Amino acid sequence: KPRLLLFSPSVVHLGVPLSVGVQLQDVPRGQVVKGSVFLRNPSRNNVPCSPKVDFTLSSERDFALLSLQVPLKDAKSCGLHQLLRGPEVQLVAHSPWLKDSLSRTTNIQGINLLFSSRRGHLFLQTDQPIYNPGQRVRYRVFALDQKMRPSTDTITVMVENSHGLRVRKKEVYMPSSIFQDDFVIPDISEPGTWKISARFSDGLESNSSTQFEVKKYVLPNFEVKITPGKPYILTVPGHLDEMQLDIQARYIYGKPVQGVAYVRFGLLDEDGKKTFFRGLESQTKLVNGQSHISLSKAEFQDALEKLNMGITDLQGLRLYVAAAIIESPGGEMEEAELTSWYFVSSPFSLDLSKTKRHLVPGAPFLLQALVREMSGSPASGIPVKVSATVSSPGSVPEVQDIQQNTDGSGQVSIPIIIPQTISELQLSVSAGSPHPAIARLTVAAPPSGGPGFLSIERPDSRPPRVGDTLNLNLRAVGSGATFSHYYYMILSRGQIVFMNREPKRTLTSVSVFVDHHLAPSFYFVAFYYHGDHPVANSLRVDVQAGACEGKLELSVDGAKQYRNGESVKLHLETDSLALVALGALDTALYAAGSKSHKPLNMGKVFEAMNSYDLGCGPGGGDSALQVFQAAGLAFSDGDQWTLSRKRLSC
Amino acid sequence: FFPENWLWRVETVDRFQILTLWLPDSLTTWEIHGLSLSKTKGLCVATPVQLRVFREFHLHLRLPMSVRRFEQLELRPVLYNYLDKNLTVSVHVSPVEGLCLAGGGGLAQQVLVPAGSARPVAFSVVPTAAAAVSLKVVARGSFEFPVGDAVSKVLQIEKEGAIHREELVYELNPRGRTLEIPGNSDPNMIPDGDFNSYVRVTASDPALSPGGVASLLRLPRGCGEQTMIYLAPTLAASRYLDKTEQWSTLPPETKDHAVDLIQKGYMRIQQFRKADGSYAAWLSRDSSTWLTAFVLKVLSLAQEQVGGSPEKLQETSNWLLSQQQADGSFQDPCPVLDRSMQGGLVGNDETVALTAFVTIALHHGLAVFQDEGAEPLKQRVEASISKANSFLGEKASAGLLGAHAAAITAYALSLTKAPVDLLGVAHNNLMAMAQENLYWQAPALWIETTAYALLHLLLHKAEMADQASAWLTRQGSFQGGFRSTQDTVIALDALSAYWIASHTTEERGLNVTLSSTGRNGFKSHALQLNNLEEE
Ligand SMILES: *[C@@H]1O[C@H](CO)[C@@H](O)[C@H](O)[C@H]1NC(C)=O
Ligand SMILES: *[C@@H]1O[C@H](CO)[C@@H](O)[C@H](O)[C@H]1NC(C)=O
Repeated sequence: KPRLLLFSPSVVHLGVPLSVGVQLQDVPRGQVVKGSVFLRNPSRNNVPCSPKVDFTLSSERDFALLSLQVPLKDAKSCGLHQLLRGPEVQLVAHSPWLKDSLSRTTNIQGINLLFSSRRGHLFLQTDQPIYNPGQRVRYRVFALDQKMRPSTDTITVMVENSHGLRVRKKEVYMPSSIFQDDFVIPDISEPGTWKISARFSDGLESNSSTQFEVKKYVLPNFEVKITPGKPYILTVPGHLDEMQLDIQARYIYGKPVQGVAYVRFGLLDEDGKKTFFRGLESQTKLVNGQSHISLSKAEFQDALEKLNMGITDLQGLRLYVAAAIIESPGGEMEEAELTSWYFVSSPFSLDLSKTKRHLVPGAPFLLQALVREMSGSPASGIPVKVSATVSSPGSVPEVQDIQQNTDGSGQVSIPIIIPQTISELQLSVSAGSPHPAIARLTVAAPPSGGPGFLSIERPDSRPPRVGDTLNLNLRAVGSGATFSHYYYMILSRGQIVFMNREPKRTLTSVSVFVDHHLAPSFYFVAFYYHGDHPVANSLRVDVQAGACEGKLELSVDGAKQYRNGESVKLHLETDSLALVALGALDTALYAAGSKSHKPLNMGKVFEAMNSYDLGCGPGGGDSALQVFQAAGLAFSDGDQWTLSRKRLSC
Repeated sequence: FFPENWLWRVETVDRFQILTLWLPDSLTTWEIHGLSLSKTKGLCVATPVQLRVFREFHLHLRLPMSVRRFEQLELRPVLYNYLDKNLTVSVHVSPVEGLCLAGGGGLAQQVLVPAGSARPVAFSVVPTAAAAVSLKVVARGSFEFPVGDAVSKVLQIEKEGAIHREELVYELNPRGRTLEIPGNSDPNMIPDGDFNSYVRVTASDPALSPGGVASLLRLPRGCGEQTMIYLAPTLAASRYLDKTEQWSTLPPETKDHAVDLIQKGYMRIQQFRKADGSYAAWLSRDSSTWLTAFVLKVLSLAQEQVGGSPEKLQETSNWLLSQQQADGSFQDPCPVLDRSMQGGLVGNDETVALTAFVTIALHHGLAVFQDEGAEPLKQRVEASISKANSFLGEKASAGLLGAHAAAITAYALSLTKAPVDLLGVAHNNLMAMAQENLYWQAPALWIETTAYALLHLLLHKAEMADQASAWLTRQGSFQGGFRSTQDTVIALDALSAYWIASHTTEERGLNVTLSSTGRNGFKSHALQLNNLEEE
């Protein structure tokens, strides 16, 4: 019973080549098939909506990756923009061998997809983060395709106003992929946040935005920051920790400052109302730009009882601290805030996102969690204990317990053995010593009576660096020895980047070479056939941030502490011929009152680079169709097909 | 020179270039950030580098951003001394025109600064310039260590008095188009000053389950009369799915299976063509005009997909014209074998109903006619439909007709562009017949009437089409809906037309123009608002 397999990302993008996978199985090995794939829209009489491309592969080479291009000229000739309810397009596979041999109803098989005009990467940058009315604003753009290369398409630059209003728009085509523009802010606009948005002219929803805020200001001479002794405050009954905070005031050129610092306290609720104290106000003299302030438990209890709130009512209240340091003999002053200081009953945070749902019977279930202190870096060396409770329908629920200590990156990998024919699994994760954080979840077993499942295990249990060779092992579960080969695919950014076949042995170790393509997160889906029913499992694998591939280095003539009016010969290094957009920015602007929006770094580049991912969740599913869809892939075997995604995002 | 950001340039890189820059005259820690875009490799951002510039001995100034003219100013140059020895220097502001110095000239002030400390000197200078005046202060040093500094920051003074904002909220409509804004007339206007005016305009912009209708997709089979009961529902379902774009919900290959089946049906009924293309129930049996009109409409509807021959249907239309009588009416030379697929036709009157159906059929046949050639045929069919419309309008004016007849005549006159008076009287009669989403399990006749009425009202949607379309949808949602044949096809067409009417979007443009006769000349502006808000 041969079948044809159609593989394609659930969402296609206009103007970029589309990766489509076609597979053969249960082939008598003595025949060769030939056929073509293309896009067509049913509502416009099935006009060929994309250029034809064929596979014409045989049984000896049953796998073939096809690079199908989707020009926008066909798309606008296709009437795709003329649809009425959702951008829904049909992908089909035409071949006469499907009708004459398999005696199907037609010589064609397809899938339902959703198209979106969003494509490429557009990066925005502003001259300075903080403005005041009456200056000239500079900015520049970068045009980049899906493959992270400069593009020469046409974009439209739009300048938004404070009230969600448009002030200035321009269109320009970039032969150098970089475009510069000037813009003068009106001298009457009220202090508020603005936005610059740019999008490709041919596209519609490919817009990218940056925010620069304008406010009446004068650049300060020194910044003051308040560093609490501990980022969290334990409010468990019986025991209360001491609250102490250090006031540091430094000149913008690094020298210490002297003066007097004035502090007032208060309380912050969820919405943001302020409720200050009386009599807690401390005035101290700075010494070498450092000052330590602490409050005794007794005075804090006196303040709470005077305000009559109650210690037990600090479940989510935020302690408020304000700084009113005055620099003498200058006389000028500025403020600082410590909004991010909560009252919590536990010192640690628990992450349960990476651990997969939809347990698989007969294979060692894996639990993943990330321990991290509140408002801080991930912490190391914290014991974590779990109480696994198997819900066996035919016996008493067994309780299995096991602990492990933090690796160092905050991650935990504690495999737990699960028996067959279970109803569900409930477990409780506790980390902390003392005052542990409790996070409990339950997962139901897949429905019984189906074919044997597939198990994926990762030996190293660590995120590999770029250039390594991660290894995976596969084993079938249940009486399903009928098959002879394993099929596996690698997904990244909603594109089929690698496809291969592996034979069956007692141990089936599959090696994948991670490269710059598989960054920052690549999926991994593998499947086999239990006669006719497809069965599959998937495993999301993260990739370390790594470094660049263009190798930009920027350096100065060391730290000589140069004086004003001097000259510095800057040194810069690149791996390839490139264009560098240097920007020199004063740090005192960061000290100016703002949300301190971080400048452009590798993190945002990776996030937008991965923003095209389709699949959601750690992976793994009950049926083959569900896990295939959850991995952001469209599936159609001729008997079972994937439903269209309900919306662009999960 | 006190900028906030200066190194704003782009250059090429050949793995090595040594650009020498000049430090701006300030005392901060400047951070340089760069981005590289490579055609081969890609985009990388440099690690931030901090280029801390520092002068061991300096003076710092902070001019307030706003200083009202004629009002007292306090100026506080502060001395910073990180040296190791106590300095006794002099501070004096250079005499500049437009400003009254506290000392009124270059008069020096003596102050000693101990090491690692600061010493401010108060100054009281009231501005007297117009817009902006440059000011520089000098801190001249002693013989013991001749160190000095001079800072020159431009001091800008705002205009006289406070600022005022005027708001004129208004609403715009396609009556009351033109409106006039009165000119500025507030008596507190100061004769000299700025006058900035901005315009702020805001756009202020405000089915059936495909599974059931999919079952109607059936292979053609049977004799010359059992074939239509399988092509008409098939064509109707294909049109409904195509025009409501529900093919995506269905399995992808159904549409190709559908076109294969419709091609097979087109071939199957084509083989029963007579010499005159009347398409009788049997080759030996006499032709029926109702069957021929049904064929005409269904093949004309399907002709947009199947590659048929236009001239082979023009002769069918001509033969149909040969069956018109003197008053424009039509009669069947031979009745159908089964009256089940006539449905609403049977009743007190048939000739009015039959003529309405024929008129619907012919108008669907105008589209398939070639634009080149057959001009006499087009003119004669137009004359025929004009005579038929005249007869049907006379019958409608006679009234006392059935609900099915009234609805189908209303639709026929509406689609044929009948004279306005006849359209009005037919519409009035149909509205009078309308019964109260309750309108008209329902039999075949009632859904016939509702579908035809919905087509008329669509060709005539204001609180009415949706309310009866909901009734038609609820009736069709019943399992195995549209039991008969022609009710199926017209109801599917009705839902398709209603659904396209419901979901349709316009440009929603609100272009406005502003023009005035200033003393400096005449100006005009245009503000597109097709798709946001503009100022
Ligand atoms: C494009 O702009 C719209 C404005 O409503 C915004 O919602 C959307 O997130 C933007 N798209 C991006 C940033 O990709
Ligand atoms: C500066 O003045 C203080 C006043 O007590 C004196 O002790 C110190 O020695 C002086 N320093 C120099 C370098 O003259």
